[PDB]
Amino acid sequence: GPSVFLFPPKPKDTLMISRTPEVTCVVVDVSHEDPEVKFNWYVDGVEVHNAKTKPREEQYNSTYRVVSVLTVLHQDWLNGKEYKCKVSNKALPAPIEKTISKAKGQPREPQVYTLPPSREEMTKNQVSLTCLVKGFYPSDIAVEWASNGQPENNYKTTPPVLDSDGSFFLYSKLTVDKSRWQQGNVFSCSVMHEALHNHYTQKSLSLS
Amino acid sequence: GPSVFLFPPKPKDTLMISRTPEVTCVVVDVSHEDPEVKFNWYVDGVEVHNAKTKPREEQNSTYRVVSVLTVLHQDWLNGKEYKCKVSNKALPAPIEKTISKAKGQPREPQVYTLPPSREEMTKNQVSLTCLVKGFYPSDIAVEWASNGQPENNYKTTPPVLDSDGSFFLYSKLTVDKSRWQQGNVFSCSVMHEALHNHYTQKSLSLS
Amino acid sequence: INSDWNQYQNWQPSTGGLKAYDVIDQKDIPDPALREQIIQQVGQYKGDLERYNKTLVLTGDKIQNLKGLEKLSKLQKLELRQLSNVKEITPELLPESMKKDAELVMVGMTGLEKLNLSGLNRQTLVNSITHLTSFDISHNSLDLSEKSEDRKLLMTLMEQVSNHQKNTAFENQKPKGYYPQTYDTKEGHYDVDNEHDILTDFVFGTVTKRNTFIDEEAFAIYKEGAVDGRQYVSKDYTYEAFRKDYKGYKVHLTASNLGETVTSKVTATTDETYLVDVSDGEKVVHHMKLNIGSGAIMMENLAKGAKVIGTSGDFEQAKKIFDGEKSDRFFTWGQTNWIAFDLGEINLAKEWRLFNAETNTEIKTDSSLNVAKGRLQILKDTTIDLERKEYLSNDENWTDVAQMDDAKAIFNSKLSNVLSRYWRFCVDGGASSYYPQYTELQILGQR
Amino acid sequence: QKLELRQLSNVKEITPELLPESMKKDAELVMVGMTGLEKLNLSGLNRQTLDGIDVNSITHLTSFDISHNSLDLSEKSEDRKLLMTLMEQVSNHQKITVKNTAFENQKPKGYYPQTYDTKEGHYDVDNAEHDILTDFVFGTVTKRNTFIGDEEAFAIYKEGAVDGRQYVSKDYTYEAFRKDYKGYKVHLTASNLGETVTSKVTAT
Ligand SMILES: [Ca+2]
Repeated sequence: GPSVFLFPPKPKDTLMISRTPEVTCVVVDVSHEDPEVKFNWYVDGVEVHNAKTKPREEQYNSTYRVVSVLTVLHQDWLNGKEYKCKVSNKALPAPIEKTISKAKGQPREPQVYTLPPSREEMTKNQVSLTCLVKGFYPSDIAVEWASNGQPENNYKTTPPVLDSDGSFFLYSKLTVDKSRWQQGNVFSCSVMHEALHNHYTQKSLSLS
Repeated sequence: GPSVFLFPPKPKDTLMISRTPEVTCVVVDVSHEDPEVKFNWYVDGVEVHNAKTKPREEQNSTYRVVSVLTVLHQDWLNGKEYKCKVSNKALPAPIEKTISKAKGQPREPQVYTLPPSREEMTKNQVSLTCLVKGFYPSDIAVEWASNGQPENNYKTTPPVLDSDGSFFLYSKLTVDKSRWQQGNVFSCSVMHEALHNHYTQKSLSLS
Repeated sequence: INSDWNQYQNWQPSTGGLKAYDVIDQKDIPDPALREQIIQQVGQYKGDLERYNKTLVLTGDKIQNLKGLEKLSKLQKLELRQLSNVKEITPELLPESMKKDAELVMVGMTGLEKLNLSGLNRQTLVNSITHLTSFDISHNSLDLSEKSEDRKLLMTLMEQVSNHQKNTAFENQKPKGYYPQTYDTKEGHYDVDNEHDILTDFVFGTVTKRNTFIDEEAFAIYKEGAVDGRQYVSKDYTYEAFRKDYKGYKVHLTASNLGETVTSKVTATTDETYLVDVSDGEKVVHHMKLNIGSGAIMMENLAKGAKVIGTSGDFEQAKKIFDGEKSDRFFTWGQTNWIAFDLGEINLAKEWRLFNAETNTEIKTDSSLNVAKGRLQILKDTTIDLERKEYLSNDENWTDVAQMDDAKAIFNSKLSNVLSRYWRFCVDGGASSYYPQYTELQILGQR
Repeated sequence: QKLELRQLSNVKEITPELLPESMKKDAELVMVGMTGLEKLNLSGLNRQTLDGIDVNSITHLTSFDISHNSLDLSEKSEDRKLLMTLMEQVSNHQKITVKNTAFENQKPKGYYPQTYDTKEGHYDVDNAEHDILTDFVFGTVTKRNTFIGDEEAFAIYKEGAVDGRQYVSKDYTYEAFRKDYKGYKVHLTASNLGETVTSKVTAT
């Protein structure tokens, strides 16, 4: 029978004014025989009709997937309102109801520290610019890098890790050619979190 | 019905001669009514009889049953498959779960210790950082030390897949700023199959 | 319930009493005085009687008869204290538990004239029973031999009876057999006669509840025993029944070379001394020394607690070859390794012993992890004052004193009376591609 | 109580988890014409013999495990000769390893010998006690009638091996194997036709 999965918005989208956050609802293993899938969306038990259902997508022979995407208001999400997705189908005994809301708990402001390469790494053609973000709660966060106003894109960020004080921390690691580091270019580590002013801070990192 | 989880050995145990690595097999949600749980263990599809089943544990009216197979360091590191097979009356067919070490050219970790940020030095506790990058497979172990004694107030990130196919992580030891400024030496120990004797140490002191 | 109530007693309950029901009446216990006391001790309900399984203390001169006492089928102990008006004890009056070794105390039974304890398998047993006229303690499990206390108590029971008349049954005893608590031999000796059995020679025999020691021939003499020409043992009682079978008794033998074996046999070919620890199966019941011929002087493990001074592998792990145990191993990531060590003083080394990988008493270790080939060595410079790694690593400074060529679980060979402070043991190869392990190394000799 | 596998040509695997519990308590097991069988695992079923198993028909064998049974694989045993066929079958397809020819950790059961040799014993007039059971009526046999007289003979039996691979279980004590001769009685009729029941005789 059909299953339902309800995914929350990307944390950057909830926190940034330039972006529009979305709750997404996926129905998998839909039969070819009874294909009509009706979605109903609720925000604190209040029906909303502004959702946008994408058409079916054959996964394998005679089995489809159906996604519905509800745009959310930044404030509603951040105030921890419940988003309920209700799915109906002929091959269901009763409709399926899945709910998600934002992680509750006293927010704690992230502390952002940029760390330069190790002397030992400077023997290599590419060096590692590091950004430490610690002491934040909840674990919803987004980290990006930049340089001269342009996005730097060759980076990887660790998942949040629970620290011993109940808060979270992570590391992001931008990799750059040593040449660019030594020439004295400035790099920026952008952190986005609900407990920051305007959900945003930037720390810089250049050669001393 | 009953579920099965098969956990690999702790990477330090596979890599250190002082330690004995173990594959562990856990059966959860066993009913009071049909409680008999038989385990069968296989190493490259070859049955082994040296496993050790611990008795049931009420985790209501539902038990948990753990079976622990000791492994040989070489077998694990040569990437042999460990299969755990579970039988029960409340199972339609037996459950078979397998784990092995990730196959692939091993790559030696590069260990770099990073001192606190200038900005963190305004605080009563500061973060000593250890970056380990470019290692494969992702089985690794990181510890801290100072003056021969273990430092224990640290957390390490899970391995993260880098863009070049290797792994990296960060370990973050937290110390009182006083101890950092007084010029004590700290060590970041890394244990991995691609290191000589599966071991290196990088130092970190005030500069 | 029943398993909980078993612990908790410190469904209706198997034992003790009924679950917190008709009351005990004269149809159960006629005597009002006895009824009172039993109620106070066991409970007030009929169903308590069959279940009560602890002690009952009956006291006072008010009790006339003991009828109803048989209903306490599970009673573990009965004390009859100052029951001066109680005149008869028959086996139908006592509870079933008396046939399965429930305890029976009686003091001050001045009114008792008939004491029948027949057919209750009593294994043991009089000055207060001054009004006795008859008794029957036949078909029990008593030891009435000459030097038994139970015979002396019987003699009093007969003297009591003889005061009133010429009624004195004490025959048909089937006394139970027990293992003797201690054996005498603390130092056995054999000649060099080229097989002896340590169990038959030194750790043998059966005793009664009164510690009367009995072979078949001694049991025969015991059966012929009699009080006033009246044989007290049951005629139909076989030795096979009485004797203990010594089943699962093992003999642990530690030689002069400190080598251990498990056998009751020793073929006396050469001069030797063994330490003998005899085990019933759960515990050691006897220790002794056993000298074959003139004997041999007990060696010591001179390597025990030896200081590691160098090794090709982990230094801390190497220290586990010189503890007392086989609960951990030393190996390296390879088929070869060495450990150099310091006994602290020069002593006479006569043999050595290596406990291989499979001797591990913590992880069941396959013999494929055993050391196949190695060499034990001593340092060449007899008196060099070590102030090191490069030196001990270099093969030129070491003279072999022993070779190992067999992947034996335990390897022992002799040394040419080696006097050396510093030693090294090299592992030359394993029994398979798996890196070889070993658990303990002994250097055996006189201090 | 009995399983016969007859001409099961498409059966490729026999594992102990497939066979019934009764196999561990001496249920009979016959198999003939098992031409498709590639894996024969009978480990941990206390099998006392390899009777029933037509080893000559198992021509597609690649692995077998008859370890942790109660087999007697001594030199002059039938079961060793059946094992040798099982190994020859394996060797036809693939190199003989320990990983595909397990036959170790046997704890063969002990039985009373059917016949004792001494038909006419003799003692000197040495004024010593002798024991008729120890001297003349002693020893234990396997299911294949391999005689072990004493502890020392059991030691030699444990050291036995096929291709330098010891087949007996190391943790298997003599005390377990041997028969205890419990409740054995010795009836002695003298020249005077007087009868006694004892294993002892003092040669006066
Ligand atoms: Ca040891």
